[PDB]
Amino acid sequence: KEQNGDVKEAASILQELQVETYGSMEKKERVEFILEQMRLCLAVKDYIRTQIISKKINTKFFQEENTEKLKLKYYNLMIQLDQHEGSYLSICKHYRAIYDTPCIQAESEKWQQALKSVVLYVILAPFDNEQSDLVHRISGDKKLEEIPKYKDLLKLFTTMELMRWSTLVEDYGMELRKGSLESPATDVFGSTEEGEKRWKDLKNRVVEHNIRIMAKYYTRITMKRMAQLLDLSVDESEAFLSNLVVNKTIFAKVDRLAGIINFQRPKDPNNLLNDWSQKLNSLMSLVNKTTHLIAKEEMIHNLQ
Amino acid sequence: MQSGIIHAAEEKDWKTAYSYFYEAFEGYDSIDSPKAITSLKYMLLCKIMLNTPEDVQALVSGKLALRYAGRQTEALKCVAQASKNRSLADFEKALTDYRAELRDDPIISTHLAKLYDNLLEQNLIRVIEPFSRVQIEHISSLIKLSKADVERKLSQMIL
Amino acid sequence: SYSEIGGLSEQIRELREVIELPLTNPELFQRVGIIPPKGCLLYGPPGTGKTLLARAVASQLDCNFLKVVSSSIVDKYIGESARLIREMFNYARDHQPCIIFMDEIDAIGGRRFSEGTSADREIQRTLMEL
Ligand SMILES: Nc1ncnc2c1ncn2[C@@H]1O[C@H](COP(=O)(O)OP(=O)(O)OP(=O)(O)O)[C@@H](O)[C@H]1O
Repeated sequence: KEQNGDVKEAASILQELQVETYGSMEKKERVEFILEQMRLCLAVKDYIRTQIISKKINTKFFQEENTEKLKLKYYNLMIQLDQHEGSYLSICKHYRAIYDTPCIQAESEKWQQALKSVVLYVILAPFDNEQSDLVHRISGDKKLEEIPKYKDLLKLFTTMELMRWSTLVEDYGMELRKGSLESPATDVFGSTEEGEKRWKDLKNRVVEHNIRIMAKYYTRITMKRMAQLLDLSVDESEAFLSNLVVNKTIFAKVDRLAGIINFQRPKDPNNLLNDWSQKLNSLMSLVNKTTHLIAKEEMIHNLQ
Repeated sequence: MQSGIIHAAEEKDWKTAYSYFYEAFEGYDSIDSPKAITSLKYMLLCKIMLNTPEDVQALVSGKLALRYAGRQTEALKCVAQASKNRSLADFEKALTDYRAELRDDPIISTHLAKLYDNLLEQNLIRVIEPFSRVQIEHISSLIKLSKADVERKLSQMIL
Repeated sequence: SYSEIGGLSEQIRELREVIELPLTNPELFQRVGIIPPKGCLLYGPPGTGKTLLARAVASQLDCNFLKVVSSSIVDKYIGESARLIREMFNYARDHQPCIIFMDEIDAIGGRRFSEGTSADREIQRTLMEL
């Protein structure tokens, strides 16, 4: 605090942190001291060290049952480091832990913006099977639907279909002036570079989401139809399909010269195709046979 | 070290060639820094010769490579990163600033022509994988190359 | 009697540390990085008081303690008193922490210097077990 510290002074305390971890056990005060240096490490600008010392904090968890409530307020410092560079998914599960601080509140504005902060990262996170059941835990809550933008958010997820992206900007472009709560848009659009990266992120998510229904419904499509469907040039569609094909999330062959493009159908020349298809379909009426049998058997014994 | 150089000109064995440079660095360690900093260039480059860029980052991430980190280890990491990303434009952009470290390569023609012959199909596997039927003229615009040698290289890929 | 024996002070406190301290305080050792010593040796009669001192350590620290005279490992046929050292160590792993006495370790510690007879060989065999 004397010289306000710098890259070197913050490094002097670094090597001294772990000296007393194994020396003695201190419940509260030590924890408060061990989080003091990373908030200076943000000013050091060196992140690779900040994540190491932050990796020493997780082995101290779970810190609950002591403090309660202060250390729950420190997660607000950790999300700052995780949200910064490479991971949008690392804040996903941790913002549900920063959602436990307004649980004790006794506060409305902080809590009301906690809900939007926890609900809006679904788009920023790349789609995964863990995300699917993640959003279902928060859905159905009694406090969550209080936000009208939440109904738009949910509408894009449930059963997909299609929507105009500019009309999406009609709902999400008002939230900058709207509020009440401007904090989520303060994180997104606060930095011009951050906001632009999440604009291209939202675009990547909606165009990736339009694709996965096309993957189930094709069969085939004309190339020029996908351009007017996604409201972008065919060159942009080429870029998009290049990243989707290298992600090998869905196999496709999209011919540009002849205009015929399609996702799947999988080849399956002979064996497995006819096997599973023909046989299981035939077993349908076979296993259902005995099922309706007893249905008529009970109906005829009810009246006779 | 010399065993490594001769094996690099022989090109017969690309495995033990990395072993010799590794042991040589173990000798140069803790005594002479100038030999230790120049020893990593050959081992990592020979691992790029083996077309395994993923292990390069793992070697430079250890505590032993952090003390010896410098302007050369970033030139090794950028070749590993361009081979992993499979982009010749990034490779050439970084090739100008690191040319000072590229001149120390005893043979600049071998490694660069073999890597170019490699990155050719590493750029082709991105354009070919999405669709089977492809025109030559529009796909040659991505790699920015005449269609003649391209068709020659593709037919070679069939062979 | 641990007070009655008089000396030797630095030996008394020394075995108190290396014997008793790993039991109660493994933390002090595991912090510095040092592995706790598992064994010790006493020898008289340059002086004497061996079985006294160590005896009052067994009846002092209490906890779990095991008494061994070197003459009970004789066993006659089939030196399975070796497997009694194995099984004995297993029950020392049962009642652990435990302490082991060893009185008159010269005979059960011999050198097998000159190859000879049978007894020395099977004794050396139980020593291989130890
Ligand atoms: N420092 C001492 N304080 C009290 N008594 C002692 C001391 N040293 C020896 N003695 C006495 O010696 C007797 C035998 O105990 P001790 O353990 O010394 O036998 P020992 O060392 O096996 O004998 P030796 O080594 O001669 O075979 C005990 O009755 C004890 O009173």
